[PDB]
Amino acid sequence: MNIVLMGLPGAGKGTQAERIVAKYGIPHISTGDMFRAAMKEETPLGLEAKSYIDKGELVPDEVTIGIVRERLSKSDCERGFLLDGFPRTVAQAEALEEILEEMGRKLEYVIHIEVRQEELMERLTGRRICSVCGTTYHLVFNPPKTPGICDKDGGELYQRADDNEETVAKRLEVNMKQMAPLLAFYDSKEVLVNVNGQQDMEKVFKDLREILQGL
Ligand SMILES: Nc1ncnc2c1ncn2[C@@H]1O[C@H](COP(=O)(O)OP(=O)(O)OP(=O)(O)OP(=O)(O)OP(=O)(O)OC[C@H]2O[C@@H](n3cnc4c(N)ncnc43)[C@H](O)[C@@H]2O)[C@@H](O)[C@H]1O
Ligand SMILES: [Ca+2]
Ligand SMILES: [Mg+2]
Ligand SMILES: [Zn+2]
Repeated sequence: MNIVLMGLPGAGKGTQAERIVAKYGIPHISTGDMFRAAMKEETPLGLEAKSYIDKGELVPDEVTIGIVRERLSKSDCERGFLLDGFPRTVAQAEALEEILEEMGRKLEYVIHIEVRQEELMERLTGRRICSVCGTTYHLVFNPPKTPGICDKDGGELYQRADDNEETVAKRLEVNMKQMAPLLAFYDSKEVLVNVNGQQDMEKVFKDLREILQGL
């Protein structure tokens, strides 16, 4: 189960990754989550990534390819893996193809989760995360019982630094410009599958399960 989840910022990649990883027991490899964890602890990966992440720009290829190479080399990826938000450039895609061909693997599906830009803007600006447990909420789409507070543990919710409207707009632009060529690269291999991300979370997952259960 060698899978990539691709989509504009906000499309639900992390939401579906958690589902796939829970059901199929394959590692969750999210470059965004890896950068963010590094930035929080101020490691040298974090420091180098931070300026790009704050600006809504893509971290440079070599760095990104590096953390993915290191991650794939671990023994938990022998049965499959879920790459969430990588690749994001055609250079990353070609690098990955090379890494996997040496590992005697190929990508089985690249899943493009499609959502209109107005709802993406709303998803990102309204997302809130628990500072205690990391549970994600949304102001309108899945609100806590008490505003600003986690249902599970009473912890105070926070907003990511890049989820403000200005930086969301830049993120959408930056990622949309990369997208057509990346889609084409995978469509030419005929491994690209498009899923309508405007469905509820379980119905999106059900559409993914209809293909992934074959692996
Ligand atoms: N390969 C690469 N190369 C270069 N640089 C890289 C890189 N990868 C990362 N980076 C750098 O790292 C930065 C951070 O990347 P990253 O952290 O990966 O951010 P992103 O791709 O912009 O998207 P998000 O995590 O914000 O969105 P998501 O699609 O995971 O949606 P989520 O499920 O959270 O959902 C969003 C919200 O919507 C809600 N939602 C989800 N599904 C649904 C649904 N079905 N209906 C309604 N609401 C839903 C959720 O509850 C939540 O509130 C990048 O901007 C870049 O600088
Ligand atoms: Ca919807
Ligand atoms: Mg994410
Ligand atoms: Zn919590």
